[PDB]
Amino acid sequence: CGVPAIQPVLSGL
Amino acid sequence: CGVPAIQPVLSGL
Amino acid sequence: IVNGEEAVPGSWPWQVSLQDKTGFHFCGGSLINENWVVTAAHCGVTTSDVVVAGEFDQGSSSEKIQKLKIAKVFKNSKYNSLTINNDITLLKLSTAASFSQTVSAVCLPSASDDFAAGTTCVTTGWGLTRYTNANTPDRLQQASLPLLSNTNCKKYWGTKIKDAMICAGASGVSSCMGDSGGPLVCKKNGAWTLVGIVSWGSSTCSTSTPGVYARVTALVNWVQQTLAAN
Amino acid sequence: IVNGEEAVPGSWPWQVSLQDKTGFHFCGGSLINENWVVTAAHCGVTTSDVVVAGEFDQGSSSEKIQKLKIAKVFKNSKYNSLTINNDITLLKLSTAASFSQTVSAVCLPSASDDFAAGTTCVTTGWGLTRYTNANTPDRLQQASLPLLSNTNCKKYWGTKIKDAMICAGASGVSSCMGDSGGPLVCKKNGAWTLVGIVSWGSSTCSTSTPGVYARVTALVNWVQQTLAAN
Ligand SMILES: [Cl-]
Repeated sequence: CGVPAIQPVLSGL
Repeated sequence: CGVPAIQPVLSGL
Repeated sequence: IVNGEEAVPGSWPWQVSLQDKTGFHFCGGSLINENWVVTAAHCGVTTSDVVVAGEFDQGSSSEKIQKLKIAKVFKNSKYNSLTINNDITLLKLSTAASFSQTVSAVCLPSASDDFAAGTTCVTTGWGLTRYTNANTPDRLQQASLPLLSNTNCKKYWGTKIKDAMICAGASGVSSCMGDSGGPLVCKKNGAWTLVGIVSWGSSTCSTSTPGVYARVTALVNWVQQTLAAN
Repeated sequence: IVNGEEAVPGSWPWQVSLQDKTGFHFCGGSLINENWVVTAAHCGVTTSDVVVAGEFDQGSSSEKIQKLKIAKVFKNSKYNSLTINNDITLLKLSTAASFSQTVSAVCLPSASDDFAAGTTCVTTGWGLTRYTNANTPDRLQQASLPLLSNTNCKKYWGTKIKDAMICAGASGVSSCMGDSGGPLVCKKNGAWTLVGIVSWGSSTCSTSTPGVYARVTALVNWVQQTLAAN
């Protein structure tokens, strides 16, 4: 659960 | 329907 | 209702209160006959909720009231929770209300009834009287307010206004949270008849912005079909 | 989401879209396993709505999405549409989703987990990007935002804040109309965990006012109990 195969890229940490 | 036995009293009408 | 006034007790005899089983009021409704109540689909009513008729002061336990159980909930299948269009639900009671002086029905309009813009109608309920208030008021509130045309209402709300909606207010008064489901009534041929179902508006319940109601003429044929098949 | 940014496609694999039978998106949701989705009770989901998993761009012709039917709706029985407390619904799917690199589950917290005020968390969805906008964005959005303590939250919302709620935002972004039901996730031990469910806020979606979310730790036992029994 909760660990994407395609990594999220966010501006805020 | 729609009459009421107790008449309403309104300021705004 | 914000800036409304107390009603004369028992003078809006179709106004009902929808409560959970501890007496917590969360929406209004209107009796359309002894077995059926019309309310808003966004209230989320279930068959564990109760309909209370004949009430005026919800802080009093000495009034003669009728607490009616719900046998079945009929939510309109076109309701949409995002646009809030087609906001109407019908409740069939398992026990019929007993009509009396303080309990009786509102008239439904016919689908071709016209209600002109500027007409002064009335809305009632136990909704908040201020958006920052913690509790709904104990005694039944009422306000007079004018109908707006959908074109003028679009000046305040844009494309959120749909055909099955009608606006009223922006006249120093406003429906607010907990008024939903209750009536927007106008006189038609001498009798108060249901024109709108309190539906949505600004979350500050601003009195210079119109309230939006479900337009009962656009929905009465669904109502009548549901009543006829059930 | 107001003032958010487009997400990387497939990077929030548990994010689902709830749509009516015509493909109109009205709420979000999260997959918690192959057969079950968690969303907001106020979304008003029925068994005619559909769950869409694996979508990124709702205006895209071609995307490999799974349109799943809902077999059963489980609304929390303590939900209350006036206070908007306990705003959580579980959907049991009639057909299991197929997990892949773009479709998988979010973790649920334990009832004792604790997420500190100040932690930077994330919320996603296809809700309005501006409250005056006519339509929801075609592409999934995301924003990172801080959690707040209930005590600080109450500075803005008063006694409206209940123990089954948690607030976040007021920092230049905001959840908005159409985001409801979607996830508020925070990182715990390397995995994104579901700490909130997009629930309510100001009808202007103001970015200087905190959004309010159903607090998943206060409701996880009810979720577990429902999954075990069904
Ligand atoms: Cl409901």
